[PDB]
Amino acid sequence: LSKAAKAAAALAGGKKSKKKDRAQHAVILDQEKYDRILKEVPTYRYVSVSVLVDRLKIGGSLARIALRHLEKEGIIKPISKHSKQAIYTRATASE
Amino acid sequence: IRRAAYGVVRYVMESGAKGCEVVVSGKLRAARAKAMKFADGFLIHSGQPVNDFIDTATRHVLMRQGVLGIKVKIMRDPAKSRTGPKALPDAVTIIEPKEEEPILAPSVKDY
Amino acid sequence: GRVRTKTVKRASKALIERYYPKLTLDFQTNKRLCDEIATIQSKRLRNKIAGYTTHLMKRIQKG
Amino acid sequence: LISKKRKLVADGVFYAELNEFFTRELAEEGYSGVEVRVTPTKTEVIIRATRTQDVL
Amino acid sequence: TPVTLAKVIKVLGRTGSRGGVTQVRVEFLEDTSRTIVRNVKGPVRENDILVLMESEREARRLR
Amino acid sequence: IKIRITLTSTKVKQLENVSSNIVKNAEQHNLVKKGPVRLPTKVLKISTRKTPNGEGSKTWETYEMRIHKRYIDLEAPVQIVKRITQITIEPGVDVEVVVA
Amino acid sequence: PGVSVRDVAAQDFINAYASFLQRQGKLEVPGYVDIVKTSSGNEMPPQDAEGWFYKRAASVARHIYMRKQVGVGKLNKLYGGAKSRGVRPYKHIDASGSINRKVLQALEKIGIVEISPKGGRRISENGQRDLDRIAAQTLEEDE
Amino acid sequence: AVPSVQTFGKKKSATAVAHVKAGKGLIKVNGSPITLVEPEILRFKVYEPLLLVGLDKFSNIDIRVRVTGGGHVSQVYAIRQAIAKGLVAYHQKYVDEQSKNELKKAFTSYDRTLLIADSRRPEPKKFGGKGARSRFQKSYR
Amino acid sequence: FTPVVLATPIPEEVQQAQTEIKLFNKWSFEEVEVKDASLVDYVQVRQPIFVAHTAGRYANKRFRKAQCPIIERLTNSLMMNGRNNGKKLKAVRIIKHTLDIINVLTDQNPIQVVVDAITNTGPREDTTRVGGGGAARRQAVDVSPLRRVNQAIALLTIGAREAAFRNIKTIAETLAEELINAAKGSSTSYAIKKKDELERVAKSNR
Amino acid sequence: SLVVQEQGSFQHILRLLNTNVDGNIKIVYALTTIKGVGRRYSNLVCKKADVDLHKRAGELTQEELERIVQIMQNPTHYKIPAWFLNRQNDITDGKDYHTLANNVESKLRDDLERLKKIRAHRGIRHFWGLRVRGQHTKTTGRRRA
RNA sequence: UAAUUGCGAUAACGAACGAGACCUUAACCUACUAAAUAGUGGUGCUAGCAUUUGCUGGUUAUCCACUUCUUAGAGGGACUAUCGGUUUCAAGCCGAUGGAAGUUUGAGGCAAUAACAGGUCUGUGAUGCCCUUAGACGUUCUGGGCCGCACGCGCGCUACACUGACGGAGCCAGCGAGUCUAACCUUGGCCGAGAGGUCUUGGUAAUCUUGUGAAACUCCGUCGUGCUGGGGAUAGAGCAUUGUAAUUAUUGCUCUUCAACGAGGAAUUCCUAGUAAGCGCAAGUCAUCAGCUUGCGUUGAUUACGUCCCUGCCCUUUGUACACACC
RNA sequence: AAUAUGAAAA
Repeated sequence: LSKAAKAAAALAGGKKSKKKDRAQHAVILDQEKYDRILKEVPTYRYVSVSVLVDRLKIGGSLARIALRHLEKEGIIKPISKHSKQAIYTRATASE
Repeated sequence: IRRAAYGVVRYVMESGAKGCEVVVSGKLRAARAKAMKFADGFLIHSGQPVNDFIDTATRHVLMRQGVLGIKVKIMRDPAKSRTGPKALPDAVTIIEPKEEEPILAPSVKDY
Repeated sequence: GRVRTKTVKRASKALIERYYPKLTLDFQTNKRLCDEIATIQSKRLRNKIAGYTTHLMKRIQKG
Repeated sequence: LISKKRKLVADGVFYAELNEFFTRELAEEGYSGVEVRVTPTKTEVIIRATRTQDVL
Repeated sequence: TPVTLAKVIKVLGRTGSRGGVTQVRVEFLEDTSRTIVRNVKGPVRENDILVLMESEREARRLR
Repeated sequence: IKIRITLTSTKVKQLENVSSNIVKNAEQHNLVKKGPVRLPTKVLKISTRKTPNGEGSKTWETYEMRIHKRYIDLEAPVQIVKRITQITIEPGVDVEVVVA
Repeated sequence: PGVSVRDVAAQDFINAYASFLQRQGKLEVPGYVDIVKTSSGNEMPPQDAEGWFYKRAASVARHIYMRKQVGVGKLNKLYGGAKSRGVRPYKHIDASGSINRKVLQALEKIGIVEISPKGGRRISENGQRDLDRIAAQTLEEDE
Repeated sequence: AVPSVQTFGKKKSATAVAHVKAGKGLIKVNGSPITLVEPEILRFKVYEPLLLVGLDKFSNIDIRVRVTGGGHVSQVYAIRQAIAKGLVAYHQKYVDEQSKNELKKAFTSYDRTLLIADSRRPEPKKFGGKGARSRFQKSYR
Repeated sequence: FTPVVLATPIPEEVQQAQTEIKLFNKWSFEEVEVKDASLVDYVQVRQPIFVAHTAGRYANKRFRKAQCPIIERLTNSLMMNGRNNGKKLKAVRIIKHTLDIINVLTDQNPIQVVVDAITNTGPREDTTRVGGGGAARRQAVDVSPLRRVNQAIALLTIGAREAAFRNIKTIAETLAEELINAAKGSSTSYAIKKKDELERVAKSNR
Repeated sequence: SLVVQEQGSFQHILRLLNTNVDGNIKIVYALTTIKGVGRRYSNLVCKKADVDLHKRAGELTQEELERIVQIMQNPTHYKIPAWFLNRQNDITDGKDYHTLANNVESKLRDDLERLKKIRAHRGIRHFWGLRVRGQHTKTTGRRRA
């Protein structure tokens, strides 16, 4: 019945120990990346940290810094800021 | 046991309780135990009036075959209550209307 | 369900059976009437009894 | 001196021990309950018993 | 893809092994009086509007 | 001579009449009072299992000791305070007075 | 109209006052400011590795002003946080007593607050006046 | 004495007392201005009563609010109900029923909880589960 | 209009864009109405709601949720998942970010595009798991508009959430492009592909 | 926090105390990858070396890093508190040490082998490969073996 | 109808326990009674800015006034109230109106006849019978053990990350507990990175801990899509506390170590709104120790509003070769 | 739709 033999309980010992591509974004700018950003952010009707990371291969942190400098140089216009996401446009006079 | 507990219910009822129930549980006739209830009148158990009226006590008695437990419940008459509600929460005692003869002639009584 | 129970109906009907002239169709007057004319033991039960009394008064007015 | 919470549960514990004592010592005298008086400078334990003269 | 609109005029209780669907007598907005009976998944009221992917399927019951 | 007289009871009714009669007695003696100030109720509760042995279904049960506290403030001369502290004694109402 | 700490937003008020202490330099920042965490309940030393002490002083200066008086115990409680007790669940742990004490003691040197009756420290008269001053400065640089 | 009413607002455990009196249009909560409230998102919610009425009706009312209890959202709701009902009491007691009624109709037509306290109360926890209804996991073997 | 000034100064835009008209934080409700005669009474749009947080009791009745503005329904189905329960502060912050992003991406009203998103990803048929002897057999049935709205909002939120998880893209913006894709009928939207797949299986199993 | 091009001086990877260190990650974590220095110790020595914390290790020059290594070998000379190091007291020398990489592994093995040879219970447990700090092994850690 | 709840029918009439009625708690009270152990306003005294007329504070022997908020005692209130549909046209139900609330208003307490050969003689000075009773199975002392680990199973606590992690800010609750002739809850000051140490302080408690200034939450910064600052298991070294005594590490802290874990197979648990869930707090045991439960509060969803399809329940009819009763 | 069996006495 329910009680197994000691030899069968030895199958507890016989159980044994058996059981059930990264992306390479920039993270550092160069002259070529610097040229790329000020030529393309005039495009990208919507600019944010994630969009810059996705479509310019910047390492996120430097994407944030570049956004502040793009703001300082005025090519960008704010819609909202937050300590975890920011929303930006091309400083468009169209809207 | 039978005569003794019947004496208790008879005593309590003539003493004026609205109901009583005495149960003896234990070995009694044979080794296997059973429980006998000798209730009479009527007893409530559930509603809060159980605290108000139901007096209860349990005592163990020890003899040669073992132990027996006696539970006594006594629903005292709420009408006799010197304190607490005079009657159960569902008691609705309507006061009878004093019969009035209809008057036909208007009249005025001077001072 | 709001189905009033047997005790409510007994007390309600008993009141009307002997206090029709003094009762009214207004819940408030019958409730404050009931408070003194019957020895109901709780406010909740009193309101239930009062409410059904007026319900039956409306019924009698119907026919 | 002692807090009110502790003081009154001590009263309860005191009453229970007294009630147990009286229900152990006064059963043959038809003991039926206790009420405890608490007065300034005085306290008295009133017993209810059928055999008052026997507990006397 | 073609569409057709319709309005429920009667609701006829629930249906489905677990009561999943509801019987609804539906009425098309276009070609009025062409009343139909449909099964509906989710809660509906009367005087409600439903878009049918097809019009003339019917059901008196469902498993 | 100011005194604060305070009441503690597990039962409401006895304590309430003590407060009412103490307040009314002092007033008919024209004694200044601060009314029957009522403290928050101390609801002691013990949470414990019903079953003694601990087998069977997990069921829990709470017992309550409600504790009521009252106190009244009087500025009163001693020779009448003799009567004030001894006028009313009732069961279950632990009463005590404090001078100032 | 008038100026009070309660009238300007906390965030701008506190960073303005922290920069003031950093710029003024009258504050006696302890040597261990670079070695220490704000409490054993945190897990990294501050990210403004130098201006954090000025931030703490500005915050504690604002809080003593807003309150009648506070002490180190309230300060540790207030700046404490949820500590990961490893695997075991987060437990609220107060801030570090020494650092929240030396901010008060350095704050005492500048004289913005004073030891007060009922224990603890109460915002001083002159400290209050200059606290309203920087409060005025914040609400004027807004526009 | 300057004319005044004294209205309370509550939501869950949070309470707020709203002293309303004739003044220069001054709005403060806990000794700090209404425009300073946090969380920033709920700022517009607290503006809702005065935003609907038009702030001209506060030109001559001075409202100061103290709030305690609850949390960072219950406090906001208590504040909104407190200033809502504070305006009502002032316009009932010292202005006219016409202003009171139009105000009350405007307030409710936007949102009932401006004047009526939310009836939801926290249901007591019961033995046998973390919450009021949830139970521990039933295991059969 | 008049710039009424109080002892407590209140900023100009708060008078302008909010007192003169009971807008959303930025956007209006006027001229915004669903393209579906079925959902006209279930989208709750064209009702002044203002901020997307409200402590109303929508659970007492079955259809009392049909009076909820769909933006609050969007916020609700946004926070539902797992560790995100409660935290409607984060929820409203995220939806506000999302409406900002939407109007950045396009000229139409963000509350208009979300409405078209709902009326576009609301499945119009679904097959119930109805039992049968031996093996269960499907049955295609029509769907209530309330179920349509609930399913559409549910599908939009998961299409947002499943894309947000474990990557750089933030929840607010992934929700926005999901919403724009749904409104314009893009199959790259998770909701639209799920909706017409459900209708596809219903069409097979009528 | 400025936009500036790193010149050719930037290198993508560097060597530090027999361990390779990633370049484009921040310097503090660049150090923490080393055995024997976690986030706390690495942040402290980075501050003590006074190098730019915000910069990535990829673009820092040798002079800062050689000083950094010197801080690691001799923290006691640079006023690092006694309590901050991972070998605050030694079981042979009254001096206070801090061991890095191969040294800490070799020292760990010595400590275990010291316990074993003196036949302490903890050393005996380590010899048999079991839990030593009192865990209930009944249900715990079956699969590590 | 939630209800053997009623309306009715009626060889039954009249009744009793149960349900209900009830009791407690949670929602309304500009009402009574009030309140230096709760407050508020005004006036004094005082501080700051305004410089000001206004604003925000400190100060009970500054006093005065008041009970809106807070505690309460007694009471009111809700009774499906009113309206419109719907049914022997009855009980009732549905919608709308008002209302603090219209699911028995919400949650509990109590909770019947009969029974199990359910759990306990390891709670009991409650005990029957048997054993034992002095090299005792009594009592007590020293040290282990109850934790021991090849494995299987059950409650859970952590996470597998950008709805975050981290740092610096904003920073708001409730239930509750606490010493005196014995030592609790501890404020404030000082010392120490920290735990903690030190000198005093209030509190037998709406008076002090304690506004328990909790966490989650929000705001600003480091990050970066990567087994990464996620996770911190695992081990070492060291520093204190409780305890006569920690060692087979009580527990806390510091540094270092940084494994599994990529949303989880067949299966399966719980849950209809302040409910699930997240988030902690108090009490319990406690000399120290929580991942445990009993409560409490913060934030606060989705989907139902139905069904008898799975598991079951209650009543009626039915069949039975079952009655220790479909095992 | 598939749904077999459950020792001896008491």
